[PDB]
Amino acid sequence: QIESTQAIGQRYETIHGGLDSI
Amino acid sequence: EVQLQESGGGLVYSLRLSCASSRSIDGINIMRWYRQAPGKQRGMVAVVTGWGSTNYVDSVKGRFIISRDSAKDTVYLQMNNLKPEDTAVYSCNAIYRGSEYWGQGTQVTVS
Repeated sequence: QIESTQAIGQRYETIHGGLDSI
Repeated sequence: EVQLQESGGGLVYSLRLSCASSRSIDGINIMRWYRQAPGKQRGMVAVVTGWGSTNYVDSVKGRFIISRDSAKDTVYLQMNNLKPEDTAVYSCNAIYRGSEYWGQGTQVTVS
């Protein structure tokens, strides 16, 4: 639940960094 | 859900470093430091938990120390043995229900 969605939060900051570069 | 704060910039010929913590102290299971030399991958340096554990990265024995002040919701790591390469961007996180926790970091110096 909440732990998964927090992992998700940080992991879309990773996603946004990658998408920016691409 | 935790937050993370740090300290420890500049150069001395003494030597200084630390971090801090925010929320629900003494849930201090794996509460670990990280370090990133710029343009490199991540990296974990020192690990300390609630049970007085003490273990480090293969490079900071002698170079470093972990401390744990349960009072003001903080964990300490104090640099020793000046050598510039330790210059990097840092972090100082913990684990709680196994949730990825992360902060911002600080830098280190030369001379």
